[PDB]
Amino acid sequence: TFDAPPYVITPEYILKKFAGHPPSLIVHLYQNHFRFDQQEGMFQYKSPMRIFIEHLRNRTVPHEIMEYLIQGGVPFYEGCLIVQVFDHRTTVPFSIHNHNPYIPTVYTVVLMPTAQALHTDLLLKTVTPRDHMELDPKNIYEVEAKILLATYPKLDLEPTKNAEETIAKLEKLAHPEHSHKPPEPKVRDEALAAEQERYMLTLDERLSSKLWEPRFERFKLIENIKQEHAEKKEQE
Amino acid sequence: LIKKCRGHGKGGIPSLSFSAESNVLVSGGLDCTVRVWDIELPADPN
Amino acid sequence: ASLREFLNKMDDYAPIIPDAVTNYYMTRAGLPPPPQTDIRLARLLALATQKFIADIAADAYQYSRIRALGIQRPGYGGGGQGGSQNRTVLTMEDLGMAVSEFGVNVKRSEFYR
Amino acid sequence: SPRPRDARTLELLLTAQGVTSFEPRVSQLLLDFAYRHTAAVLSDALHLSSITANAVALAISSRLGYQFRGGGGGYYGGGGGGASKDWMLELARERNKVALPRVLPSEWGVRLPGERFVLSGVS
Amino acid sequence: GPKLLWNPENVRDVADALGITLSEEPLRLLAQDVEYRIGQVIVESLRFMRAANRTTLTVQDVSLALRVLDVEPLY
Amino acid sequence: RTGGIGIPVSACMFTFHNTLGTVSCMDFSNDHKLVAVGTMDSYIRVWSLDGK
Amino acid sequence: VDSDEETAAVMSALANWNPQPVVPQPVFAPLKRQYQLARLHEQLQAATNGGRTNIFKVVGFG
Amino acid sequence: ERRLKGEVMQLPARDRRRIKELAHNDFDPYDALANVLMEHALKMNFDLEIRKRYAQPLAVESGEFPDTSNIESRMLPFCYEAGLSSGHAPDAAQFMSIATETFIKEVMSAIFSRTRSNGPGDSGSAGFGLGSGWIQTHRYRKQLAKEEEAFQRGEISRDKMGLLPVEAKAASERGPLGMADVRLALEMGDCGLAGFPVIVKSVIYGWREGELENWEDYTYVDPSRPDGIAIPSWEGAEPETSDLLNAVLDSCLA
Repeated sequence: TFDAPPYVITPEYILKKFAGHPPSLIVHLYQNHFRFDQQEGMFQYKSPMRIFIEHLRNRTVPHEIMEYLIQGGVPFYEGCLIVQVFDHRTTVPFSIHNHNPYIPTVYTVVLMPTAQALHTDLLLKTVTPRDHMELDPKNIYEVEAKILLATYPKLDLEPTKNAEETIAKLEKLAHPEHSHKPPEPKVRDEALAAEQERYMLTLDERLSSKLWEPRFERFKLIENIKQEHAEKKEQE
Repeated sequence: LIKKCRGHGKGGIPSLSFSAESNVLVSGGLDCTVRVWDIELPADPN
Repeated sequence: ASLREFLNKMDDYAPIIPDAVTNYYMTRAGLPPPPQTDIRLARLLALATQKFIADIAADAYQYSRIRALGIQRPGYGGGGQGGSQNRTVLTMEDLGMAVSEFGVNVKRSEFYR
Repeated sequence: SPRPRDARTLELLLTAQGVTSFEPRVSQLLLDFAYRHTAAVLSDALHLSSITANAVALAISSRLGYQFRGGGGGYYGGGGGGASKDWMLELARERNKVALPRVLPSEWGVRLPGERFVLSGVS
Repeated sequence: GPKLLWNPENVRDVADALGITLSEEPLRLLAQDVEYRIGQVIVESLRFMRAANRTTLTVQDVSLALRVLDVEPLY
Repeated sequence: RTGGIGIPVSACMFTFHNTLGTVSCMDFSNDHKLVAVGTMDSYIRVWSLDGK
Repeated sequence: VDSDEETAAVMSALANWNPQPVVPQPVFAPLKRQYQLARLHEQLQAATNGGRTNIFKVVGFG
Repeated sequence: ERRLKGEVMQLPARDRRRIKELAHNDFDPYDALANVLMEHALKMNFDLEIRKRYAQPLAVESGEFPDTSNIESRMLPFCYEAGLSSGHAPDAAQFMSIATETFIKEVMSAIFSRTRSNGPGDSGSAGFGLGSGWIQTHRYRKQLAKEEEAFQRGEISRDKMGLLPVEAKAASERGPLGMADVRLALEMGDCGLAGFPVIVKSVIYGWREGELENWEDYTYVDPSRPDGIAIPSWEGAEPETSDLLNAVLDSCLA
């Protein structure tokens, strides 16, 4: 048997119930990029991983990278994630004339589960070898059913006698995550210096195109090749 | 599942209805029959 | 050529389609019959249908006539002894040839085995 | 009376599926549909070419781009239009995020949509 | 492949009408596809029939089934 | 409830004639005053159940 | 040839019919999602070195 | 059940054998889903070249109609996917761009012709020529004929774009194409989008035009009206720092 979550899950309940445990994730934010605590590189805010930041804004679980979370053994607390955020946001370049001798704030937040997360979990289990796979597709629905029984053990089944009682019940059972307003409609001198600069960049292979995310792929490939060759040599 | 009720033929049961106290059920079938069902049988008097 | 004058001249332009057929198919499509709809609008719709059918007849008569080596086109099985006398017979081949220009396919199998 | 084979077969198959009666002109409709489908598919396969099995498969795949988006497919089966389930899930997420409309007891059952969306002045 | 309910001789006749010569593998493939399409049509027709609370199948149900699948109508 | 049998029930049947298999759906109003049938011919027909 | 057995066998075989397709039925979605997910997978594979590095690991208690 | 025996025994033995052999089919493991499921859950390194398809923005992302350069960038990964190791002919990208422009023009023309009327006449150099045109109303036809004759007599002059006063007046009253027109046109036919179900389903499932702006626009049921309708005339815990964190995150997202 397991304890079911409340009807409305709030950061206070999770942060009070799960005190003394390590956080699920730690992220550092910089002026133009962010990283994780044990990461070596960086992620730019204009990169695809921007998606993660959006989840941090909406307090939602990032299902689109769920596999990567399962591989790393990220802990869950009643299906939510505890995230700590560290905030560090708050001459004559390329001139030979230059001289040279050798010439944070802390926040804690909670991300809540969604239905897409459960769909992703079941889909991933369907293709994860352990029967062959961990879950057989023909048994998916049954499994799902059981999970629901453990998430909503109690329902409001008492009937109403008139429309006023239904109105009161709809008022009483409102959920913050489904209480937003409808969205907004879709909407649609230096010239001489710029012209001179453009003229002076004529027939430039790379600089002209611009008028930058380093991933170090080649170096990682070289390191992998060197490791493999060293391992092969050690065998002999 | 609480239980199963059998006796209708094959083809489809398009309509069901409960009584005011929900202790009886009425069903209509495409086999040209109307049937009445007890939702809880009485205790055995021994 | 105004629409008002044409609708006012609808007495002389009534088609050969009976009113019952018009009402039945208008109801099937979703338009209440001429008791509530104007009779002239229903007459106009029936006249358009008659014109369309007459077009599809004039073609397929052209096709039958230009047809008068020498084997039938597969996919138009039909007929019996082939009629009698030098008479023009409306056959599946000519109708299919004509209605292919309107975007309709009427191909069948000749035998079934 | 004479009757072609595959017609008795289609009718027996229909009976085995729980159909207690059918009109006489269903079997020949199905046979002619099969004729048309075969002719179209192999006429397509002829142009992509002796015809091989790869040409037939490619013709079928090409035809599957604009028709036959139905059937009784289940988990990740292309039925009901062929829409992906994740796309539908995100559309539902966008829709179900708005609060339910506020209705007073005096307008429950009598209020309608705006004038732009109702049938006024249509006669 | 599997065992087919549809006879490949029908496909051979159709190819005869158009002057085409077929081998065995494409013939079996085309027969299998024709069988699968017939099954799809039957499924949709039965769906439409049951939506109307009936046990009798009419030409209208088959026509609606062909319309929903984006198939050229028969007349 | 110990012993005995179920409950007696009465039934009233309404039958429709000359439909020729065109009727798809049927419904009764909340007070058993009206009946509506939808057909395969695209139209709906409503009747008062007492002939008024 | 017993007729009752033949009828039973034929009807039982016809009742369990289930044809198999030659090619699978396509599933449709917008192009934008496909491109975005492909890009995200490329970036994450580059970051994790193909799964040899755990960047989500947490050391300590926060 | 005595008629089923006759029906079954009217089939010849070959057909009965063929039907009975269906029982040998090894059911439906439907293992082929796996690939589909995977789709959702000396030598030349062709994968490196193929992975270049996702390094260019889409037309919807950049707001630019595709041209020869973009199509050329797209072609090569497709060729390497299919095993075409010699690439493409030099003249294929221009052909593709012309075809794309033709397709878009056809779609837009089909949509426009079902929702517009009173276009310019064939007096000269402006109009639909020998293509498909729009409908006209009686008053517009009368005025257009009168003005064409007047211009032929030399009493009228066109504007800088070559329109007559009636044509320019009619044109000025038209507006930009909206989603209501698209929805109406899709109810008349495919419009050339039979092979693009996602676009159609996106149009059908969306909000109605003008619906989000007038959220509180209501009418009422009134049986005494002409139509029955009345028109009214831990550190930094979340709850205590969520706003500050939201401000920082909004700055990051920009």
